[PDB]
Amino acid sequence: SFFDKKRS
Amino acid sequence: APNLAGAVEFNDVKTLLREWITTISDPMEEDILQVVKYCTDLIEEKDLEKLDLVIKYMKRLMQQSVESVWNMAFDFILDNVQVVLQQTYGSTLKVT
Amino acid sequence: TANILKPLMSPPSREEIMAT
Amino acid sequence: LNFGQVVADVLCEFLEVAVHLILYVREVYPVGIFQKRKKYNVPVQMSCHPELNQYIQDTLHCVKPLLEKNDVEKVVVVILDKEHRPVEKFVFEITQPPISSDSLLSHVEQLLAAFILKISVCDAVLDHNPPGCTFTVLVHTREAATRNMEKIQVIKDFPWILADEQDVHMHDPRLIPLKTMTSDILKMQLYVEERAHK
Repeated sequence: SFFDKKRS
Repeated sequence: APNLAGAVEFNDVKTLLREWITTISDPMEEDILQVVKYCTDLIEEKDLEKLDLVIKYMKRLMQQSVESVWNMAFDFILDNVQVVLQQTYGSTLKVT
Repeated sequence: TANILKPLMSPPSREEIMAT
Repeated sequence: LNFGQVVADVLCEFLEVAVHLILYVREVYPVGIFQKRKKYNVPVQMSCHPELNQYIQDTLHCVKPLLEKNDVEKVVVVILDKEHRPVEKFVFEITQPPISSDSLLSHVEQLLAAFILKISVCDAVLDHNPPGCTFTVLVHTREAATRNMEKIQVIKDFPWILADEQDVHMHDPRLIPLKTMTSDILKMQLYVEERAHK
């Protein structure tokens, strides 16, 4: 999910 | 020390939320909860400015969105924010 | 992590006990 | 699968006793506040301090509806040291079995007393804790779900939050099983993780 896969 | 998804600086939060509420129209609760975690950390870290901004940004974007989903997301996010405020500062965020 | 919850309130410490 | 309401009352009643007992056996609070009593046909300690009992009662009042739906993986009684680092953990791991086994309700006091007896003597096997330890309860849920927070948030005066890394991480843990039991509808396991130098 979104915040996990958001590290950019 | 309060990060959203690594996002610590305010605007990094603010973009990251915008992209999130803008791309997605059925958000995973996993994500919703981390926002709730993010906000209660802002209360615990003593950053009521940021939290008041954050609450509002996503009040606007969330209640603007055509998905009812996002509209209930916000209500959940704020409810948990307020019972924690109510016990930490003895107050509830004023949301006009 | 995302699926662990705990109360906000810390329990009465040892001191706040001594006297009741 | 889904636990019942009455199972969930049973479990919470059980955990209340247990949390009380752990608190005594590990000396989190001094013995002056405990009074012998009898549950599950065996002796136990229960605090008399009202603030203490409310905290615990409140904690479990809230966990209950999540047990109702079998939405809890672990209830955990974490004992923190004087610098708020975890020294010890008592984990109740709850599971559904998929028939020939014992009837949980028919045999409640037999089955749970076992847990109770082990906690009573468990100090034999752990190391002695530092002084000025406090405690906390942590609930692991099966899913990272919003409904869990909707349902646990039943006391305006007693909010819950999501815990973090700080609250949970223990350095170099050691595992001391105490009890496992299986039944009609519920498998529960109690075990201790203690910190390697404490």
